[PDB]
Amino acid sequence: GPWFTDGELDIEFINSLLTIVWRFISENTFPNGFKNFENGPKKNVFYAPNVKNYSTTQEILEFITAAQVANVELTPSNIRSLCEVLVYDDKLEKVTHDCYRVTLESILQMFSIFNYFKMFPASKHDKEVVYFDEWT
Amino acid sequence: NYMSNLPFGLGYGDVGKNHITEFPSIPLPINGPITNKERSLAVKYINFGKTVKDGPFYTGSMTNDGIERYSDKYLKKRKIGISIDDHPYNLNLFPNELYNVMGI
Amino acid sequence: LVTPEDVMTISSLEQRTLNPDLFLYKELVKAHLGERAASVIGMLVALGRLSVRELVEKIDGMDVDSVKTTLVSLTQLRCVKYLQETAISGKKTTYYYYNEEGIHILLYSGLIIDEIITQMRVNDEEEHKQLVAEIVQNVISLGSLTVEDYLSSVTSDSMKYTISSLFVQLCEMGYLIQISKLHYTPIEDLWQFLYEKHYKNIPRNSPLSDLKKRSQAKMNAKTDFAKIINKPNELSQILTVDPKTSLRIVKPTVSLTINLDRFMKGRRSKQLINLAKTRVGSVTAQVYKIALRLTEQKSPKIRDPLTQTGLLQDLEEAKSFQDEAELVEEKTPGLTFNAIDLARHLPAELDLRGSLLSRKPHSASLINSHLKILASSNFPFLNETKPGVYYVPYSKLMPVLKSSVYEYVIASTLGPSAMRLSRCIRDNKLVSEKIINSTALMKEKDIRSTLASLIRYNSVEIQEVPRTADRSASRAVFLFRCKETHSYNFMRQNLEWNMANLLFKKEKLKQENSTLLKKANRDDVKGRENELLLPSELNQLKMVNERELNVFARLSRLLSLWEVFQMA
Repeated sequence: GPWFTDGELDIEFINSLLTIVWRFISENTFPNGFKNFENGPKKNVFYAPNVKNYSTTQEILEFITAAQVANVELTPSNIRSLCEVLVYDDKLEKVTHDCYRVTLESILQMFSIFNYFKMFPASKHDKEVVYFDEWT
Repeated sequence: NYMSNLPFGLGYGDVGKNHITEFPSIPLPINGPITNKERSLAVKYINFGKTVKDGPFYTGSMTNDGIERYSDKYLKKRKIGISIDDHPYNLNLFPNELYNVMGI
Repeated sequence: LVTPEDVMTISSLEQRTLNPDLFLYKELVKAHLGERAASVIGMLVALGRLSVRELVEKIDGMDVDSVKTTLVSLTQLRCVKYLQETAISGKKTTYYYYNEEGIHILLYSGLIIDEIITQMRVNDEEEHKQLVAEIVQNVISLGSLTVEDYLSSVTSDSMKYTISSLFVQLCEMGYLIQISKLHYTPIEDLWQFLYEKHYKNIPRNSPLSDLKKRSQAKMNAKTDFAKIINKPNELSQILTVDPKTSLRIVKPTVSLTINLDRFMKGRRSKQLINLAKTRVGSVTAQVYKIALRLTEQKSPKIRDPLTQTGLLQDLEEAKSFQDEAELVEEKTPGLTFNAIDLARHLPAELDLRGSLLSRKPHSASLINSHLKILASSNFPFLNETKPGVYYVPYSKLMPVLKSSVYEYVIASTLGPSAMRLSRCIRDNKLVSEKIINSTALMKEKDIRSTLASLIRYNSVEIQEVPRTADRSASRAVFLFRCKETHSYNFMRQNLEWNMANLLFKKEKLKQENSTLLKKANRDDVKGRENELLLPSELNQLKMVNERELNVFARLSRLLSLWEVFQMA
């Protein structure tokens, strides 16, 4: 496929493909997408359990076909390969029947371990600093 | 002669210096800004330990003149420490060998 | 170029060779009790089982009385376990273990009293906060704090009535458990003492064989050991007695010692709540805070019911203990709650009106909706046995929680492509040099750079594929493996060593600032520190005080990382 190109894996190209597949899921899963998270954590709305908020591979294929962002046709196996590539990096969750969900993507983009972007290093020449590789 | 073993992904400039960084450096994000709750945790922490050291549970210690100054006569005692045997304890939770140190 | 004299002083190389298990506890006892106590505990850690004479002949303190006093101090501090094993053909001498969970009391002390303060339903009264803080501080600093001592201590009766009032509540939460012989003896030795009586209770010439007598002995041992651990793990017999024309009272004779099991259950619930806050928006995350708050009180054992540390797990048919743990998890009816049960404990602040949207006032139907989304969520927070009532499982949530927290610590340490390769090697089992390219599709350069940077830890395993009979990894391509066990092992060691580094730093700062600290911690000086102090000295005191505050903040922020790897 187009991923193979000149013996190189198209750093600026595959990165751009990986950042469009989860974006639709972020605006298709929530009742308001990401603007539901713009009013604050204490004002967002969540869908009922019975509703089918999950996304199927057919709708994602229709997106990736109508958008014309890659200029290349995609096999269903190719879209499955893309979403297997991006299932990592904390992008999309695995649930049965090839469906996806995001939980803290907006918090990531904008001790409470699972988000450290609100906690900055010591940023000083002081002492008592901790390093994860000091023991090895 | 061991000088020609070089992978194509490895150049010549990098090798030779070695010597490593003196301490490995990865700034851990557990040193974030302090809040009032964190300052309170620090304060209660320093109260603790200090409480057990000002108490009778030190057991850590390993002007000593044989002649007493008259200033030392009718002078205040430092502190009448509560001995380890002085504080009551429960015999059912201490071994028999530890009973002798205690005041029965 | 750095000098060898320059390193090993500001580099802390010589502290890298101490085992973190010994270094951490040695440093803790050094900070809290004293250097003789710390030396004794270090000898106990290095030599797991030894008697008093072993201490005399190993520690430079060649004195029976001094060792006796230090050992009794450590035993009072719940930092030492003891046993009396009898040699029939002569004289018996008692041996000495070291208490592992006991030292967490002094270590977790700050988090302990903080959860005590913030956990009470009625905390808005300042005087009550101070009373509960002082009482729990006295209990953790003294060990077995006792009513016959404290009531005699307090000089006015009306403030003595409140002390007994708080005791019954504090025991019902489990924060004050009755100490006994079960809290000073090793688990394997208890299991053996309950395994050798039953091997001795069988009369001879029974038609059953060795296998059947072994099975009956082991099941009887399991049942009576379970009874003996269940009786004192949760009880109210000390609180049962009620005198005439008086309120409910505890036994004043018994010694009340602070527990750790329910507090650490609360700490696990708190970390799961923070996980939910990081995972789900605050509208329906707010309801999850009190959702686990009604099960944490009677929550099951976190890692091992102490039936897995006292004996070999199993050789053949080894799934039985996981099966029985999940059997208890599903058989407990108290833990399971319905929506009607939860509505009686929901705070008035939370509305639960806009928390749902069916299509693209404390109502049990809407609480049921959050409970259903929780049960059907990707992480198994709840499992449904019957419609409307579910429960929190631990036979399938602990592995995913450990994998998530470990893998995200790798996320916080290493970079994005390293996170990607970690995720790939986790989800795709037994990756290879071509499978990484087939399942990654990013730049191999950064892929193998971060891979090599990650080989250092116990994260991934390296395999060898011998193309011939003899094994050379330079002749043939080799593939990878996961072995998540070693990865979980590393997160223990590294975190405890970093902790011990924190305590070493603070205690060394104390050792170089002891005169100023002693001048500070004087009764008349306390509260008056800007008048009777020279300028440079007082400014230095502020700098060192804030430095200690920073080290304590770092300690507390690290204190949310090792317990989650301290599970099973």
